[PDB]
Amino acid sequence: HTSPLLAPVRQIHAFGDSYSDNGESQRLTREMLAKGIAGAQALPGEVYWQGRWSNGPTAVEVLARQLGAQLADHAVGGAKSGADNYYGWMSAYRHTGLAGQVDAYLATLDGKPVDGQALHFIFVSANDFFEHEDFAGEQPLEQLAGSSVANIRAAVQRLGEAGARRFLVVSSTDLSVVPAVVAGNRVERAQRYLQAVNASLPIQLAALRKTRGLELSWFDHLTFSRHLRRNPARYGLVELDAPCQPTQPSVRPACANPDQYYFWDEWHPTRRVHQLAGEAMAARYAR
Ligand SMILES: [Cl-]
Repeated sequence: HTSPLLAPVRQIHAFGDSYSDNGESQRLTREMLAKGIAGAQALPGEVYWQGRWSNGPTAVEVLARQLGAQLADHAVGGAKSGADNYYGWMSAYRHTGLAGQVDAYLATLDGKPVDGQALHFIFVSANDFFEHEDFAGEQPLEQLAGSSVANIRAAVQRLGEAGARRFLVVSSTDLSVVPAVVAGNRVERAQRYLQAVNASLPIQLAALRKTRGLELSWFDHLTFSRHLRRNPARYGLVELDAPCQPTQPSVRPACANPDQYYFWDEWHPTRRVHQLAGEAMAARYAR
């Protein structure tokens, strides 16, 4: 049986990674290139739509359109749950991890008041895992998961302390079906990591609800994806595993039917999956 709808939303502040970014990695990397920062690359690049790491709007942009809300999207492609980014060359210029996004958002308010009606959307952790796998992190995956969860909890606590009262916290995605993870033969590693994050984060959200009357909504992206992938024809999908736009080891021409694909590139869903995710997220809120 469904719960009562939550209150209407008219402002979202989004924090996170490439699954949310609507143009910050593009704006920041053009700035970094214009200033000659060492190692800077133009992100996301020439096979991506309008600075999104996809072929269309991200889920949080769809959530904002469905709710009739303005969106301030702080998310940066590559962001980890702590201070920094998968792209280590960004650190010398800006701390673009979740903790850095929160810092910058609170610094851009004077001593000014966080809007207690705004929805603070948090969607991060994938790059904690991608950086560990790609650069041979020595932390056991269960410890990496605990770090990701502690960093998310810390961001919620800091935003709450500053005045935030409403949150939407997104689970880990199904990293085990991400094309790059499958090609790397890292499926069971991804499963252990994502299950540890997803088991522990709801326990931390219960603790945080004890304080400040926080509204801490949880979106289980794994439940969402498992349902879509088990019933793909219902949603017009056909190809669940191959990227529409290959980039590894090199760029190849995009598929002709991208709205029938789950994945855009080796890491990121298509606009169609972002649309379905944002509609699923919006279903808990009144208009
Ligand atoms: Cl562009």
